[PDB]
Amino acid sequence: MRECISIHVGQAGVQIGNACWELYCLEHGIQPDGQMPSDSFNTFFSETGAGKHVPRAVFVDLEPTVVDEVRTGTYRQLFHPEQLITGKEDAANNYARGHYTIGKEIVDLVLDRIRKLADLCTGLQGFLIFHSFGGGTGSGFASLLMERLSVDYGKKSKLEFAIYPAPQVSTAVVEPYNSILTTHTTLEHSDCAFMVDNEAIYDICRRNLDIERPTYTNLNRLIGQIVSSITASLRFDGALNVDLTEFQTNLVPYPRIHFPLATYAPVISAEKAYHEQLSVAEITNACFEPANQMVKCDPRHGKYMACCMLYRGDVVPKDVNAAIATIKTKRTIQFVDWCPTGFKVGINYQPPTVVPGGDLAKVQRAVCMLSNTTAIAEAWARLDHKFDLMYAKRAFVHWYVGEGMEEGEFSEAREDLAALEKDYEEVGVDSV
Amino acid sequence: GDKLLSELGYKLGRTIGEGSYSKVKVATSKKYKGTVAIKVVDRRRAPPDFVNKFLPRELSILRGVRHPHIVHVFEFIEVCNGKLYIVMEAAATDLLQAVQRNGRIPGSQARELFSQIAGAVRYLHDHHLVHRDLKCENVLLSPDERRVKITDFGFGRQAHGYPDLSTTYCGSAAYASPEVLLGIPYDPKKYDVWSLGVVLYVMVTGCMPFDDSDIAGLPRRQKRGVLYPDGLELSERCKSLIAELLQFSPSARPSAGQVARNGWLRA
Amino acid sequence: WRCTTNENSYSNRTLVGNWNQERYDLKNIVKPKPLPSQFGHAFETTYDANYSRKKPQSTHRFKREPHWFPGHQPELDPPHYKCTAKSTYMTNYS
Amino acid sequence: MREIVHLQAGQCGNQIGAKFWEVISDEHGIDPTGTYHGDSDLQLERINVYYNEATGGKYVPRAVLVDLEPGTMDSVRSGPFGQIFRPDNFVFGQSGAGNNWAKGHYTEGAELVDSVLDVVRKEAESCDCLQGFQLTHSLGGGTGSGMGTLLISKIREEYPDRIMNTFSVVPSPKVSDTVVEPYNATLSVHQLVENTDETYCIDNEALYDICFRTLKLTTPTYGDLNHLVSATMSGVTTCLRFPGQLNADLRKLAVNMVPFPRLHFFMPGFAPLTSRGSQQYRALTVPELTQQMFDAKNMMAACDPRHGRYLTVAAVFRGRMSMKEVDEQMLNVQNKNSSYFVEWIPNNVKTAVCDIPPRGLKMSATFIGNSTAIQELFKRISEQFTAMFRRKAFLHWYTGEGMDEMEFTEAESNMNDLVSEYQQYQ
Ligand SMILES: Nc1nc2c(ncn2[C@@H]2O[C@H](COP(=O)(O)OP(=O)(O)OP(=O)(O)O)[C@@H](O)[C@H]2O)c(=O)[nH]1
Ligand SMILES: Nc1nc2c(ncn2[C@@H]2O[C@H](COP(=O)(O)OP(=O)(O)O)[C@@H](O)[C@H]2O)c(=O)[nH]1
Ligand SMILES: [Mg+2]
Repeated sequence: MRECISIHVGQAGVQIGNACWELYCLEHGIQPDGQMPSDSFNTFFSETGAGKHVPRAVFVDLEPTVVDEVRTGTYRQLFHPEQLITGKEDAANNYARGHYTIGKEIVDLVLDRIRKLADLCTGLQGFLIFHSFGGGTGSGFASLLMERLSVDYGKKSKLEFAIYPAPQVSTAVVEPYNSILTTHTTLEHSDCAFMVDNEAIYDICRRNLDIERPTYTNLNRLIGQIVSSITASLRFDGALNVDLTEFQTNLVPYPRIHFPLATYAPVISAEKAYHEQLSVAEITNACFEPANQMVKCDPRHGKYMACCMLYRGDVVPKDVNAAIATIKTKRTIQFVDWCPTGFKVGINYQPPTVVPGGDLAKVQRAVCMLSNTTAIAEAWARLDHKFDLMYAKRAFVHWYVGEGMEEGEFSEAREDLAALEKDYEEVGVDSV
Repeated sequence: GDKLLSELGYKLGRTIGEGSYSKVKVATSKKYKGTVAIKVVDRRRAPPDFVNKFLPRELSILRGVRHPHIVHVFEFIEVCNGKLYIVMEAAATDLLQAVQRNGRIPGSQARELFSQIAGAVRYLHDHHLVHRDLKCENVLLSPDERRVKITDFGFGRQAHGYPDLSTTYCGSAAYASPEVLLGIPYDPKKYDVWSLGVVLYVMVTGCMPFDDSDIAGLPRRQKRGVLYPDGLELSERCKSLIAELLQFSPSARPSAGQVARNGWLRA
Repeated sequence: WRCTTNENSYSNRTLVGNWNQERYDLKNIVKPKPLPSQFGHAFETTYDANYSRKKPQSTHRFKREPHWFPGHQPELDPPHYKCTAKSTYMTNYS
Repeated sequence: MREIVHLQAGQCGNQIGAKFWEVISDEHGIDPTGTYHGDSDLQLERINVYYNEATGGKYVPRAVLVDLEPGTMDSVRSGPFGQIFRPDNFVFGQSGAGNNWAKGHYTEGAELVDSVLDVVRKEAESCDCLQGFQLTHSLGGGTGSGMGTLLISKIREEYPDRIMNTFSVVPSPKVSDTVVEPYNATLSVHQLVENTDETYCIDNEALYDICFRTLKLTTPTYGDLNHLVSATMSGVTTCLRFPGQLNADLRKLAVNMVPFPRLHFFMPGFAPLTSRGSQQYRALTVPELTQQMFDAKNMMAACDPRHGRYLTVAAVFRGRMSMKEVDEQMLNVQNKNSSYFVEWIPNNVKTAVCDIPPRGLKMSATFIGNSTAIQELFKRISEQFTAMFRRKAFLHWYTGEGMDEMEFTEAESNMNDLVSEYQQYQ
């Protein structure tokens, strides 16, 4: 039976893990100590001999403090001390440290824990891996465990949630480096990746939910809502259940184009939801708006390639089909010449669950959208621009050189990203 | 390139205000039932200056502020392959072309157009925003040449107060200031305040005062004292006004408050 | 430029120099003040009675706290958020 | 786990060191005796970093108190937190250096280093995982400028991987308390540039500018200027000691700071500095912190950054706050004064967040800055050394320790080269 494994890496990964597992335990009714008071949870939560449920998660970080917070938190007895793995020294925003010196001592134990938990799993559906490209840990360690995980299990789907660096705001000076040097792993070793930036969520929180001071927990809660909406088809029954492999095969047409886009609807506060009627046409017209994109890219400058819609709640296929047609017969939303059929609707039953202390208003229906489209290439091109402006002066190179990366890999990775943007253009080329 | 615009009936033609990455092509429309001027921006071919670090600044000024004698754009839309057009209102002629039609404009109608454009310049500076680009080619008039509308809001900045001074030196030498060209920090309001001086001067004199041929000698000349072409008759309060708009001291020139209310313009 | 020549530099009661900054200090606000006795009727202004009120005030001691910035006054702060705060995880995820 | 070894040298060093152990003590709420008297559990969770466990619920500093002149160690033990420093870590010389860098670095340094090297190795083997070393001293002393710079040479060989940062006191132009100031400075920074991962040049004249203008203090005693340095030290590692929304450490900031190995000189700063009257018209908001931050009067060193171009900037925030109003405002300060950051690096500013604020204060932050303006200091000291070396004045004290004259030439050789390459990046 279908099984998920969560492989969260770095501080961003473990905080997303806190959010998502809090949402999952509340959704299934699991107490923080770990018992249902009163088998959809067997995708994530496995029984013990004492009648208590444990999650299929591994949180790894090369600094101990953030995970020690969870070890001392209210969920101290929900996770295992074994699935929480810490490092005495961290990468400190250095892909070389994250990939060749500190990752070597611990990739074996990480693989051991993953192997044990996969052995616990009977039918393993796949891997969801949560990390960030800016962080040295979340880039280098994730890349090396990616390299080893593919050769340990070639056939299992390896889906990536990752925090893309935002176009104007960043939290480092040397993050474009690690962003570039993780693209090799994320290109040759990922079947589909879900880069998000925090700036678009900041705009969404200012823009829809009226909250004028969100902290990291609010963006983390939105990402947790995204992943729950993704996996709702596995977890609960529905009319059109869409597991991982369906939407991955119908979102990836070419091996080197596996970079779709997340979108959620509806995102609105209680005060605003009390006055606004919500329908399938409402939420899908909200989905097809550039102002609601979780990345700073305008798809009016890009060519839609494949859209996967996940409806959830009191949804009716009539409303879905009328929605899809009232998306198709509009000139502002364009579709590529070789993709006349371009939509992937899956239907679930269970309406979204609102967490206390949350921000999202309780709604009866929701929709998630995963759109492969070509407008994303401009972000890689901007990252190329900043990488070239750094490499021309050869800044910060000595750290990597002394840690044990050869400098020609920098030029190789620049060439790789150039090839990727070139073949994105090649796919955008018309088929007449 | 133009397929999305062709679906909306936007077959433009009539190239006015030609440029590498900006044109003023007259268009035809079906929704607005008439003609619109189209301004193109090439987001990839053009340099980053326009494309990044200044692009939202220009477009936000083209989004929010409303006034009778300013730009009033209808919408911004674009064809997919990485371009940028601008759907702007009806336009007739900028001021330099109309100047050359007769050589100059007599003072009676001139103070009429100047009171209109000085009246417009009041409104820009009250809203904590600056233009830093005023030029006869960007002073777009009416078909009957009785109204003014400045355009090319390309150097906007959220200017607030004196304690912070602008460091960016952006300006064409024909309508420039030494504090732009002599490399000293300046008050953003005062640089625009002088942009009226050359605009008023060129429109009536028929020639700009100094010589935009040498970058270095122009400030040294500019302290000689501004001189008007011989045979041209103006008003004494306007002889003053040009002298208090082209003087070397930064803040000795009148600000927007006094440039608003002048004796000759009120007359 | 260390603008300090030969100058006044005497007691703050005269109210000269940075006397105001001297009054705004812990020792000055814990200094007691006698209550007026015989005489004092002559030494009075219009503002003393017409536009202001004067009453006797009780002086108190202070609590000891870990001062950070040399002119710290943690005594005269509101009696909350003075204790150790909590992590955002402990205030959101409980 | 991330342990840290507290090194000291110089009379300046010991008093700042004594005041720093005052500041991080109440943070962990540890009394003069040695017992924890705080309240919150988090406040005693991370005590292993600076303190070492002792029997009876007692904690002792990971301290190394060294000075050649024995007079000052009498003052430290007699302070308020005097009887917390372990007497074995009071390794002391028998005579002074007389403001001579030569005697402290070669002659009288050579005997006391072994005892200093004894205690620091025991401290190194006490901890499982040391983050790195740090030392406070004066480049204008005889011991700290001397023996301390001898110490920092030896540990780099013994522990190359460990980070060193020196909160180091730089001479001032007008407040000049010694005539042999340049020779020690020119002979100690030459040791810094080769063996230092990050430098903090703190100036006592600039500290006098804070009290006179920002806080309006009429009688600034040394215990005040020593507090501000101690405030900077705790603000560097507050994200290390406590959980945060986006955690960081000495390593994350150091990698985020050194573009080329010769440029590791920084200007520190402290955010919430208000006079006694200023509490009445104020509202604690992140806008009020950042405006105070980048304004040049706030700076802890003797150079206007307006005359230079900022290369890299780090701000370690402390307390409970939202992210974007920081994030918008470091974007805001980037965009507006675009002339003063370099153009070949985008996003020059680094941000770190710690949840726990300083005690009795709602919100605070610490600013570490790399800019071109630090070169304006090094040309000034080079100006004043050469005018005295060119007459070979005062020289016989230094040549009386057997040292040659080429090292004088070689020391100035690096400084002129250092300002040469530093000018190229403007
Ligand atoms: N959206 C979101 N992003 C986060 C969160 N926490 C960290 N990040 C991102 O993570 C990036 C830095 O990586 P970190 O996780 O902090 O550090 P790391 O990945 O462990 O790598 P090292 O610093 O070397 O240990 C920042 O740029 C943030 O954008 C979070 O809670 N939410
Ligand atoms: N800021 C500050 N500086 C101090 C303090 N005590 C001494 N100094 C400085 O230290 C310098 C002299 O250092 P010195 O005692 O010779 O160091 P040593 O020879 O290594 O012991 C003087 O220039 C003082 O300015 C202090 O408490 N605070
Ligand atoms: Mg990290």
